[PDB]
Amino acid sequence: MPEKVELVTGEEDEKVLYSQRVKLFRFDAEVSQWKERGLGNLKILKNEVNGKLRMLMRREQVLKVCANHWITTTMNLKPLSGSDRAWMWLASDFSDGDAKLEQLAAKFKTPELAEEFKQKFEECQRLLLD
Amino acid sequence: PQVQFKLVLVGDGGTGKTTFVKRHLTGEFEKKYVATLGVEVHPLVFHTNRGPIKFNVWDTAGQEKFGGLRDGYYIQAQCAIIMFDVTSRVTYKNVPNWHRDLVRVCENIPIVLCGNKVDIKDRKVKAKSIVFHRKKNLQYYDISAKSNYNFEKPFLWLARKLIGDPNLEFVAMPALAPPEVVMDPALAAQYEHDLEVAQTTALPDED
Ligand SMILES: Nc1nc2c(ncn2[C@@H]2O[C@H](COP(=O)(O)OP(=O)(O)NP(=O)(O)O)[C@@H](O)[C@H]2O)c(=O)[nH]1
Ligand SMILES: [Mg+2]
Repeated sequence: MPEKVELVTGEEDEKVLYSQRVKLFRFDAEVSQWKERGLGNLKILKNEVNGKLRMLMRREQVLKVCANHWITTTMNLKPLSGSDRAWMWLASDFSDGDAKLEQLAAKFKTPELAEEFKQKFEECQRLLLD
Repeated sequence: PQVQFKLVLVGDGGTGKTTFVKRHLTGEFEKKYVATLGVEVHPLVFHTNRGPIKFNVWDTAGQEKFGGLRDGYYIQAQCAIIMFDVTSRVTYKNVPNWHRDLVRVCENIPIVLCGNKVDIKDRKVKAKSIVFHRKKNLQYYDISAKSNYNFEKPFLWLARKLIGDPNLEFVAMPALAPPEVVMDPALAAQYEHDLEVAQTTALPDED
């Protein structure tokens, strides 16, 4: 049988600045529908060696990546008309190991938690201007 | 030198086979019933403490209009999932036929039995009625593609049987650093306009 392998997370050099359970969606423009992308912890990670910031999220049970993209100053968290606890934004995502331009949205448990994320996300964006 | 396994996914039409596969692939939940025509092979990779394993899932058409020689799609199979719907007694009544057809072609392959749609309260196939797995020594699971209840267990169990390690674990997928290429502001603005409808399109979870 295959031998046991080193467990590699890709986060060994990183520090969690934020982690909150959310439901992630991805807009399918072909059919003009939001599609569930996963359920799990959406994290803001800071790489302690080079200082880079990224979004990272894995799906629960299957444990597969559903969000993996650098935070940029260009990203603009926007509300959705149908929710009081969700934001949408555009990102070049690397979940599947290939860069993909994706229209994403995340729904939080409460509006307070969504506001908390937006404040933390935009604090990070401002630090990038420095 | 990838560790692959052919997996045949069978069951009466409407039991949720394709919805189950799509859920695993993209995380989506398709609400529409578009009957599968023919056979569609989908690779599904899981990360284990012994490395990644790939299930080439053969999603089949449950309807008997497509059953003239369905045996041929079971050749070289290494495992299988039989799926039925707990809100439709007929789907469970036909499980023995699905199991019979499989073993006739593939003999001793690991096979998991899945009662899908357990999220619905009006369960027409009761838990005490489900006995066929005891009879044949199969692994059974209540699953829900809609609630994700136990929806990874069939693959975890099959992975342990096929690899021969009852302590196999599914582990976090490695998340490598994205490339330096990101959306330039102009392209980002171009897509904010093209995809503006997304801002006024309801989330499906709002249900
Ligand atoms: N409540 C609920 N509905 C489900 C679940 N899984 C599937 N469905 C619904 O069941 C319907 C049939 O699903 P589908 O995946 O097409 O079934 P199939 O087993 O592939 N059909 P066929 O063999 O003809 O191709 C869909 O309309 C889907 O929304 C589940 O876990 N819960
Ligand atoms: Mg189908």
